[PDB]
Order: sequence, then structure tokens, then C-alpha cells
Amino acid sequence: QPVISAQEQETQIVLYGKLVEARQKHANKMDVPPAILATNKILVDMAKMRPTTVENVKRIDGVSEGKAAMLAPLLEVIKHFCQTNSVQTDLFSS
Ligand SMILES: [Cl-]
Repeated sequence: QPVISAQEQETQIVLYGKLVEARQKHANKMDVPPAILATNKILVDMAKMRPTTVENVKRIDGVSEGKAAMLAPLLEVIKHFCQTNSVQTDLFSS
């Protein structure tokens, strides 16, 4: 019945919270509402699929090329978090 591990489930929740804060942080810097920078739905997808690149984050529903550039600090949060812990990134069919 379950598809992911209990640890994967934890990881996604923890990363999601880091992305929420990162979203609030940068959206402020850029003078955009956080939801305009990235919706919660986009943040969930980023927590599950964990892109670390502009090309990979463009593979997420709702992310354009120019939006990908705006989401760059969030990609940094992902790659660092996954490095510190020991978690696979870029879960795409590549
Ligand atoms: Cl969290």
C-alpha cells in the first residue's frame, strides 16, 4: 500500500518547511508575494522531486524558465539539505 519509506515521508515534510521559509525570504527580497514566487503546490513538488538545477525545476508543473531563475535560492536550499542529510535528489525519469 505505501510507496515511499517512513524516512522519505519525514524528509519531505522537513524540506517543505525549509522551502516555505526560503520562499518567504526571497519573495520579500524580490518584492513579490510568496505565492507569486511559488505556490504551496509547487513547493510540495519540489520537496518530493528535489530538483537541484534550473533544467530539472523546469520539469515541475507551473515552473517556467524565467520562474526557474527566480527559484534559484530554493534549489540551493534543496541541494545543501540533501547533502547534509543523505538523501537522493532530482527524482526525475531523466
Ligand atoms: Cl517542516
